[PDB]
Amino acid sequence: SGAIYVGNYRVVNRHLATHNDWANLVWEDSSRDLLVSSTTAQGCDTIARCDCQTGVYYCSSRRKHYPVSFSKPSLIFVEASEYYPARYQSHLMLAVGHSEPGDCGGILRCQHGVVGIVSTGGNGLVGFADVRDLLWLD
Ligand SMILES: NC(=O)[C@H]1CCCN(C(=O)Cc2cncnc2Cl)C1
Ligand SMILES: [Zn+2]
Repeated sequence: SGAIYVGNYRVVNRHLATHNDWANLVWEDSSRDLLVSSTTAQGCDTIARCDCQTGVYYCSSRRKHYPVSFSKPSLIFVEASEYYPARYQSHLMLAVGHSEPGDCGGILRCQHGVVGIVSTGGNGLVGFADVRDLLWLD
């Protein structure tokens, strides 16, 4: 679990969005595993606008933050789950690191701000949904 709170927006993994997120929907994209909903309160976070390929992410299954080197956002094949059929997920960045299903939503940050959130994993890999291209979040 986990979300980004920026301005009057809440960014979550689309597969973990609540009834309230869908009732206050701003934008969603199944191909990216992202959903953005509106909030009444002003958010705590700031978004990176950069091309960093190193950062630190929060791993809830270890209660720890880990440093990572990650690939540029790209189209990556993701196997079927209870939430999606087998498909290509776009704007996804991979890194070597630990992840379990409940780890989705953990923030990845660089020196400039929030880069993205955990969205995939397995076998010593972790995948992050990039949010740096969503300029309208600001
Ligand atoms: N973005 C998706 O399609 C995810 C939907 C939830 C299920 N997905 C996973 O990768 C679950 C997972 C498994 N093992 C280790 N880390 C993780 Cl995060 C895929
Ligand atoms: Zn950066």
